[PDB]
Amino acid sequence: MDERDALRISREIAGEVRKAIASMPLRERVKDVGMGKDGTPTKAADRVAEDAALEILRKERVTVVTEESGVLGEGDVFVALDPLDGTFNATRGIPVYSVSLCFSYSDKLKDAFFGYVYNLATGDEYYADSSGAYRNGERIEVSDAEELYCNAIIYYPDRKFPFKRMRIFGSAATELCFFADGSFDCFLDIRPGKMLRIYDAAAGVFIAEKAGGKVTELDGESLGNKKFDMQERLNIVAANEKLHPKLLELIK
Amino acid sequence: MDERDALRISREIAGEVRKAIASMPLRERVKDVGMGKDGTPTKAADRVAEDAALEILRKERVTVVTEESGVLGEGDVFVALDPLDGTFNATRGIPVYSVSLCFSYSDKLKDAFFGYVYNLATGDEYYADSSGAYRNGERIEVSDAEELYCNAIIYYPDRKFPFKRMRIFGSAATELCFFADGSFDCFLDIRPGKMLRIYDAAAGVFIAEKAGGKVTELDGESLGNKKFDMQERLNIVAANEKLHPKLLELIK
Ligand SMILES: N[C@@H](CC(=O)O)C(=O)O
Ligand SMILES: N[C@@H](CC(=O)O)C(=O)O
Ligand SMILES: N[C@@H](CC(=O)O)C(=O)O
Ligand SMILES: N[C@@H](CC(=O)O)C(=O)O
Ligand SMILES: N[C@@H](CC(=O)O)C(=O)O
Ligand SMILES: N[C@@H](CC(=O)O)C(=O)O
Ligand SMILES: N[C@@H](CC(=O)O)C(=O)O
Ligand SMILES: N[C@@H](CC(=O)O)C(=O)O
Ligand SMILES: N[C@@H](CC(=O)O)C(=O)O
Ligand SMILES: N[C@@H](CC(=O)O)C(=O)O
Ligand SMILES: [Mg+2]
Ligand SMILES: [Mg+2]
Repeated sequence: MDERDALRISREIAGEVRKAIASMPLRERVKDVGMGKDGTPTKAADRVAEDAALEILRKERVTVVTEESGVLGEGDVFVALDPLDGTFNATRGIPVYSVSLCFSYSDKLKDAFFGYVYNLATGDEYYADSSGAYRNGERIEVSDAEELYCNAIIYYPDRKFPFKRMRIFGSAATELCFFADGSFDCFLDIRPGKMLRIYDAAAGVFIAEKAGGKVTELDGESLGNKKFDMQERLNIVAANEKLHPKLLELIK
Repeated sequence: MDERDALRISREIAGEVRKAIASMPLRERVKDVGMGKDGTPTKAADRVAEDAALEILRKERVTVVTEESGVLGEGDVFVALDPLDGTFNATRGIPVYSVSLCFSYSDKLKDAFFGYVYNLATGDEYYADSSGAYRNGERIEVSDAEELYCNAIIYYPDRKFPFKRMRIFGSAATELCFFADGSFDCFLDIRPGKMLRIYDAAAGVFIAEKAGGKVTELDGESLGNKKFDMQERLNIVAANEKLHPKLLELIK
């Protein structure tokens, strides 16, 4: 499997997940249908999204790591799949939610070869491969902001902060792309519980890095050894190379 | 002028603003075009929006209070107009932004008779009159949540908080509607600088109250004597009757 195959698979999935969710009324979407393997409830929207995705991934030699059904398959290529990221928004008709796919040649983030976040409400498509990062077919990159007085997405502000703006949209996979294309200047998830899971962030990270972002754990350690499993957890500090160290110091 | 005229006018305005913005590329939207009367830059998107609105409102015996052009007209009915709320998102292409109109029989909020917030990205329409509050022609009401462990929209969290979720979308007018239809359990703007302006909040406030929400100033003070002018600033605590007092004590 290569970055071209991945793009093809990722798009086929996006189309199906899009249809499935778009035809589903909010009263249907919001219903609890079971306990996800992640240890949180699967909403009817989650299950519908995941089924459409797994139907397609089933035909590839991959091991799938996915929120609701957990680890599936035996393949050598690993896929961190968030079938629906921002479910809470989706169940309320707030148009920030996505399907996220990160493809890796091992069970570690360092071997990623393809990242893909499709906005299910806007049809916006973000991906990155060896040729860089894209928003709807156009090369994107991160902002060149060097000042803490910038536009930040942050989970969660718990003290006074120097930022010009703070936003929290509820879809890390999508918001990481907002940072990737420069819409925002940095992305922080510094929650002490360490809540983010591999499928939430993997693609977002990969795309942000290809867009020139420096993306690291709370203390600046590499995300390379983050595992494609259900136990993995993440904090994230992501910004351009110059703003990044300033953020690291800001949160000590 | 009554509540029906208001709805008719608001819908006419919404159609024009929505068509104007949808045809406008992001690279055009984001351009600074002048300094607004509020003391912040007018973006090209702001101007296109405001001109569309004013072309329709100028045919009415109203005094208009609007972000970019300021106080206009001589009429006895006052209209707080945010021609584009969430401009930052709109320039981004992030689908949370609205046109907001609140109509009053004086220059104070207490004499409001109509509230209208239209999401320009989704086509969602929120309004309220003497018959209650609506999202897309359906009656809405606020959630009955009694616990601080709830879903909050809050500008800005500056300490540790007991909330289940925190969201900040960048359009107070729209987020006030999210609270109004119960998508969220409360809306808080507790920014010490007192940043909200009359046209950001008036319509949303009116709609929330009609949906059953209790909406006050930082100290439980009434919003009734808030002025339809450029000098007015607001903080907001908005939740149902039960949850509201708890939030009040939480933020002392
Ligand atoms: N995923 C898109 C295709 C694309 O992104 O170009 C679809 O709806 O089929
Ligand atoms: N947005 C909620 C839950 C969800 O989106 O499914 C959260 O993880 O905080
Ligand atoms: N998924 C959310 C839904 C809500 O808070 O309304 C929960 O844990 O309850
Ligand atoms: N999730 C919403 C987005 C919107 O309100 O446009 C829906 O398509 O139902
Ligand atoms: N209007 C905003 C835009 C931005 O922050 O990039 C400003 O203060 O510059
Ligand atoms: N707020 C969400 C964001 C996401 O699901 O990506 C979370 O805590 O996981
Ligand atoms: N403003 C809407 C009218 C409506 O809300 O029914 C439109 O553009 O058609
Ligand atoms: N006024 C918004 C951004 C904008 O719409 O210009 C903020 O400062 O958060
Ligand atoms: N603001 C965006 C909305 C969206 O992406 O759906 C646009 O009109 O391009
Ligand atoms: N989020 C707010 C920012 C402000 O008014 O200061 C708004 O644009 O409605
Ligand atoms: Mg779950
Ligand atoms: Mg302005």
